[PDB]
Amino acid sequence: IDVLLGADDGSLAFVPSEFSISPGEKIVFKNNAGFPHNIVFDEDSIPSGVDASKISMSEEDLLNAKGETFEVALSNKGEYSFYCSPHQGAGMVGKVTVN
Ligand SMILES: [Cu+2]
Repeated sequence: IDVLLGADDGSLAFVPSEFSISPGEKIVFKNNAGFPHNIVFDEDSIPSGVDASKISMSEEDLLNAKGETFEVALSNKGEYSFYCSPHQGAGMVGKVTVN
């Protein structure tokens, strides 16, 4: 599934921000608008036993040009909360469910 970082009107959101996937399906996050942007998974808000480090950017790593992507695949089922560290306060957050 593709997820935009930044809406086409420059809003600071994931598009889509809530979605479901199958195990091992890829998520491609692509730098769209209002960068820099990143994707960090919340260690306290993903399935038990998952290593967030494995599926996130570092807090300090950024995508700062149009069309940069980060790709990840999830396999454990459950809900995964994620956010953009620099724009978390702006409401740039999301949640994916692996079902
Ligand atoms: Cu962002």
